[PDB]
Amino acid sequence: PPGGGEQEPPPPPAPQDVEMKEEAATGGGSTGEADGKTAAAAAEHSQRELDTVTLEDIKEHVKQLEKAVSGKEPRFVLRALRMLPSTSRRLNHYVLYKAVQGFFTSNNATRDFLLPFLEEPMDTEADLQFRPRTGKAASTPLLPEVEAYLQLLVVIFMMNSKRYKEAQKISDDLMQKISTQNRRALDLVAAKCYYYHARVYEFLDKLDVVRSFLHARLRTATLRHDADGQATLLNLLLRNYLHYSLYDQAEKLVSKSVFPEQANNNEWARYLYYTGRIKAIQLEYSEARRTMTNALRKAPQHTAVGFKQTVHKLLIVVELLLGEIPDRLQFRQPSLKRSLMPYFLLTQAVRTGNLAKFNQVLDQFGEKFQADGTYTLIIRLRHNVIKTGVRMISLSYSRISLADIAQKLQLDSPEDAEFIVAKAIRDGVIEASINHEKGYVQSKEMIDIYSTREPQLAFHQRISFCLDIHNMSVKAMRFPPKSYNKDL
Amino acid sequence: DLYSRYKKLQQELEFLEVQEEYIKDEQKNLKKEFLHAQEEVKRIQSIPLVIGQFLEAVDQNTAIVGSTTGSNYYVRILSTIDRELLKPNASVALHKHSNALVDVLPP
Amino acid sequence: MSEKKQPVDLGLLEEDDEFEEFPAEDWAGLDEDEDAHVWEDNWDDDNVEDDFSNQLRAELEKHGYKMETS
Amino acid sequence: LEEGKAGSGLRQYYLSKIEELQLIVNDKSQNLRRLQAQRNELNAKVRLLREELQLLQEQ
Amino acid sequence: MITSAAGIISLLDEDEPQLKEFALHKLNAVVNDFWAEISESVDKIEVLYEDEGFRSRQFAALVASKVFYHLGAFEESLNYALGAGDLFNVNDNSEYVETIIAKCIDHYTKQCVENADLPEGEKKPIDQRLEGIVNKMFQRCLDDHKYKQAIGIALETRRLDVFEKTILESNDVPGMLAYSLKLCMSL
Repeated sequence: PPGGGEQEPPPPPAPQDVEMKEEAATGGGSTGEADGKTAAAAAEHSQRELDTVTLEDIKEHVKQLEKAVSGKEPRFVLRALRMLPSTSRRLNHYVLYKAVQGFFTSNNATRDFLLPFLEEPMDTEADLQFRPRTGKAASTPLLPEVEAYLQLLVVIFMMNSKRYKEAQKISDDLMQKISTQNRRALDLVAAKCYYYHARVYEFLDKLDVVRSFLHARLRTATLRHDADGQATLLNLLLRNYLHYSLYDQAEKLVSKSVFPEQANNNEWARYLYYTGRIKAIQLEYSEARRTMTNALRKAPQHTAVGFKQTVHKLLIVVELLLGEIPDRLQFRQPSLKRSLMPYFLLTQAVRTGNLAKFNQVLDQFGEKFQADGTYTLIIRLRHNVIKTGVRMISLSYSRISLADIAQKLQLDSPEDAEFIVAKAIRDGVIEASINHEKGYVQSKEMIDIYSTREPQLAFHQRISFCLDIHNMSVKAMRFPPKSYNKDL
Repeated sequence: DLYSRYKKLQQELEFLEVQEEYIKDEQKNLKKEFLHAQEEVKRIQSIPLVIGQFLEAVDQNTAIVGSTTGSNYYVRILSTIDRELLKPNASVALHKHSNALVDVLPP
Repeated sequence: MSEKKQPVDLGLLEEDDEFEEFPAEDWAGLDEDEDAHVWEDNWDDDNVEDDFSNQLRAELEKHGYKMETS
Repeated sequence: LEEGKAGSGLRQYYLSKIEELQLIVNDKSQNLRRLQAQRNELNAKVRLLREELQLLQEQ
Repeated sequence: MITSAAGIISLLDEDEPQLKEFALHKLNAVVNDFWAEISESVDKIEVLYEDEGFRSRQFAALVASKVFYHLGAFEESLNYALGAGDLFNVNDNSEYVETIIAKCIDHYTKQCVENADLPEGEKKPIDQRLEGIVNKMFQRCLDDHKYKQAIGIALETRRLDVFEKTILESNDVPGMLAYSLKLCMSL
């Protein structure tokens, strides 16, 4: 009784100041920032709100707060209500209601007052004037707080929060398309909503509702968008298409439209991993290699570690198809290390390529990579072994023996040697000379680079493409200084 | 008002439009003028000149110079030359007529 | 979003809950020889090492016997 | 009704996006004219060095 | 209902149109779901539209006109929404109908400026159903006129008798002529 009883009212009185100061700082900062001209100043709170969201993703917020700390839940915004002029007595009220809970105690509870959150959104959310931005700035931050701990029958409470979200703003909207900074906020805000109860969705249900409406809301923007939030709404569609769609006459190349200015400094990376994951099933060797390795190298801001094990793991999964498999070399973090701790014996078992042993080795300790689903690219790997090994033979000498290298490829016949080597010949990835003088098969095996071999035409295209990248980077150092000198 | 704001506003679209090629004309012409006056103040700096000696710098970008004849001269120095050449005991070289410094000489 | 990092990290906590500090200490048996040694070299050394961990690891002791026999 | 509120309303929303386009033409005109004031003041400054050139002719 | 059905493609590629017609009917439910699954059968829809063999040119031209603005230009959708002939269509607050009368009105007054500077000679043909669906939603605004956009669009449409019916029922007639010339000297 004295241990936690003496340290009980101590620890708590500490996130109160930073959360109230935070909601007054970004609330009064957002309203007090874009209040006069919201249409002139745009997206200044874009990075602010998302950095507060990623700042509160690692909240250790509620650990003990089920027991008599729940006074923060019935309290809310309460700024300048019931009359748009004459808010001075409400400036008194701001200190008053915060001071009422600070005299002795408060009658508090957790799960009772959830459903009448629409009492103020019926008449006045904040002021009767800035109702959209104050409505979303009021409701949308506090809904992941109470609808955190998605488990333990808060899924139904999440459904209540869903129908409240749609019911006040995103059933259609209050004015269809706000066409301001909170329209541009409401894109990724409504998206973030749909990601947040997308766990509720895939938890028991599947694709069959708001996702089907999200094409209509995806095109209700009119098209005149920059389509950043439209792309974020596309990302939940494509992640919904990851687990089971497999049809390619719509999303593959059909969904592929204008390719708008879709940046976010995250959405290139995760959008590109998503389209590389779905473009990874046809075994893309040129494109998804470089650009999916690029999407690995993007998003450095928060972590380069915890998520890029997936684009990394899939990346090396499709890299060992080509015969040349680079391991984890330049990045040191013990998350990808434990990620490849099962994968290491088999990815080193790629290059030597011993059939009967490594066939037993894969399924032998195969637990999670073969429990990862349907054995597809490993079942292509199982006969890609001799193709990458014979590609190492292509990196070795020319003539093919009937005992030495045929026995070495575990493949002992005159027919299958030239036959499957010829299956490497019909690829075109190699250079070989099919000749029979006595029956032995030659190859010129010329891996001579273009150094003194048509160089002008060769790095011709390198000059044009590289100068276009460097010179559009010159555009990228022209225009943001215009975005510097614009205000002054 | 409300539907008149459209076609009323279109004239502001056109009037802000006309500043585009105008600022193109200014930005292309005044840099040509900048290399005009730049080359013209460059060709003032000619190599036949008199060499003096530096004595003191009494404030920034204006100093005094001991001539070869011993008489001390008060010259506002030229702006392109930085503060390294404000060395007090230096081999300074002004013009023979302009009497502004192009370069100092290594001893 | 970076909130889809959360179920992937729940998968990571299941991976760390597979073996609890059995691979950190046992693989730290190799890391204590491998810590602060540049791991780009440990991929080449791990490459030819794991290549010859099966057979003919040292093998330079055998080449003197390969002289008269080959 | 539902046209001046909806069809001419979204036509007015498109006009607001046109005001965003004139916010782009606006701030390009702003920063390009600040660059123009910079070159005007710098070339004006070496022109004032030509005003100093008579005091260069003062020996 | 369906998402990835391609049996509707094969039925759309099929003759004896009494099976084509309700297939197109059930296509018009799933079009906002998937316009891109229709993108491969766009060619067959166009073929059964261009001939007069199939009886309903607006069941074809409505499908093509509602898949083109999802796919590409609003002109090519607009040529089949306007080229759909007689269309029995009520006013709706749905996005599709308001966008096609939106680009219809915009390109209509585009044509009206294109021929406003050409009073005589080489006069371009304007189809009469364009005038009907412009003046239908326009007169639909002019139930009460909404006291503003009658003279506004009536100046935007560059047409001669469009504004005499506005001033027939008009309140505060010097307010309408002073408001009128106020707009006219500002353009």
